Amino acid sequence: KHIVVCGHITLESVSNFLKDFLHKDRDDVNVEIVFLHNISPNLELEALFKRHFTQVEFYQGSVLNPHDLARVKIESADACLILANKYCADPDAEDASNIMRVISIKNYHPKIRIITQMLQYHNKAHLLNIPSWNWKEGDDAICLAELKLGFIAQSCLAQGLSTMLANLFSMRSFIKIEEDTWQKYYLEGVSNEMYTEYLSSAFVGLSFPTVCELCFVKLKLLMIAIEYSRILINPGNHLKIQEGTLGFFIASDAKEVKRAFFYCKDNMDSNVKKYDSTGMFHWCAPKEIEKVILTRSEAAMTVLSGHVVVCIFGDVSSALIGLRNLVMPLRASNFHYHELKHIVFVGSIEYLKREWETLHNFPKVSILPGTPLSRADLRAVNINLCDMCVILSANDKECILASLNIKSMQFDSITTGVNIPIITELVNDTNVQFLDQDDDDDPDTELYLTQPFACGTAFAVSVLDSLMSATYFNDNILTLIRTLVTGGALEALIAEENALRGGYSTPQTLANRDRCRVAQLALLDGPFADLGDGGCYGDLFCKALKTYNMLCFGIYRLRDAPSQCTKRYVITNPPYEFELVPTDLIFCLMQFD
Ligand SMILES: [Ca+2]
Repeated sequence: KHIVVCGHITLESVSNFLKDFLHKDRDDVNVEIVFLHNISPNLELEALFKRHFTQVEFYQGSVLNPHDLARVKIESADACLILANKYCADPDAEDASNIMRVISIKNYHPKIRIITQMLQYHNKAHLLNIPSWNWKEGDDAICLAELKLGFIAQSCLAQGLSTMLANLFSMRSFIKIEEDTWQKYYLEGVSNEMYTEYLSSAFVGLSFPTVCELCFVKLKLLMIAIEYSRILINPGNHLKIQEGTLGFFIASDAKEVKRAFFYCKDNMDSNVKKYDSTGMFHWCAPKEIEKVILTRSEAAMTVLSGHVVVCIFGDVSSALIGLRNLVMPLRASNFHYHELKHIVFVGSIEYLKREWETLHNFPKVSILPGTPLSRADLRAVNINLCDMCVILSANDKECILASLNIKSMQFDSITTGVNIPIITELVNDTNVQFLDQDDDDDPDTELYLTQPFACGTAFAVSVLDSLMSATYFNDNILTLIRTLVTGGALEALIAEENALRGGYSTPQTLANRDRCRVAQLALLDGPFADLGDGGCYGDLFCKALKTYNMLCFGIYRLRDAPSQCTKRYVITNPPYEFELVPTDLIFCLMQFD
């Protein structure tokens, strides 16, 4: 029993893959992980892998030559996994080559299961032309851009979200930290993973919320979503559990998840296109780029707050990031218009000009041609008043620099820029060291343990690698992440035209507005103030979905809870009796209105 892992095979990705797969593979005694890449062995730096692991085989060939597919025994492989060169300078060419891989592989034996990565969402669509590619029967494409920027978009609604998600499918061994440090409660959250299990018969006919409560109280399971088909994240009262309903769970061990299966005892306003045809996203007629370009002085004249500043490094030759993947989720029809966060891009207009083709259908987007390094540009766009600052590079030193330059900026009674929401996307793990000064840097302490990561202040693509194995073991985890992260899913129409098309709001489209959204919640003013002082997370949770159909799934705590530092870290799915603090913020899914 074996899987073939081909594509971009690097000591760096091999050892990373093997780490992922063997933490999650319950019975790793059977499986052979068979690697296949054209580059010559590296028999020295490679037989140490044949050493540390007994279930590994390397081969010389390439997936395109049918004889190699034979001498690797693809016909009998459980699945074949294609790894992409995440950092390749011509993504479209890299994506094409893996599609070619798929084709060759399916031509040989059209029933093998293929998991692959794609760089760009527009390339993902082409796999649908391959007659033997079947999403339904478990072929998967992990799209790097849609998920990278989806993670980041959600984090603008709830900081830290990106890293909370990442730890639910990165598979690691608890460190057993005993001191009463922030690291301690953080590592507790990390131990949680995401599982999927059918619901006991005893539940059928009950409402999602009642059942959710039972899982929480009786079973100590966090149930976040439901499927019969399309996934429903945290639906409301009107939604009953029928038979053969699949449940989505966060919990620290697979054993506890099983319990859930074994339970006993006005005229004109109608004429404005405000949405895409499915009523799933806010839409607007294609504004021409000029209507949206700002000058430093214009931007200065307007005050902005609660907005998203997206700093971008790149020029005409840069490969397109595919920014629609960032702005689309932030334009989901389940936000109220007034509520949408304005997005301001700061970067080369020559670059941005290119992205604009796919962005011209989203409201409240504007571009200030400038540089994330210019303090004046950053002052004009009111960086200190913003809701989140996203720092991205196109195909790290620039980003880090931008990041550092904001923190060391002064405002107004004078305020320092150390406390503004930043998320920087990194290409190299090792240099997260530079993101903040008050942390404890070590060059081989894994990314997920560094302060910046725990705090949702850094994101790397490397994190989406462990998603490879996660989706091998459980197809559904991927489709959940995707559903949550991108807003909703419609995958058919974007596949055709590569553009959201606008429509007139019919009541059935307006129904699609009724979905949950990610949000962060304060315990200062809310109807939960009382619970602030030494209350139970469980008591909160309970009142939350009881009174509001609002599911909570974590805390965002100040690491220092005497200090001025407002850095916060993620605590995923705490137990019932976890003690609240009034300065806490809570990760929740809220119902539409
Ligand atoms: Ca540091």
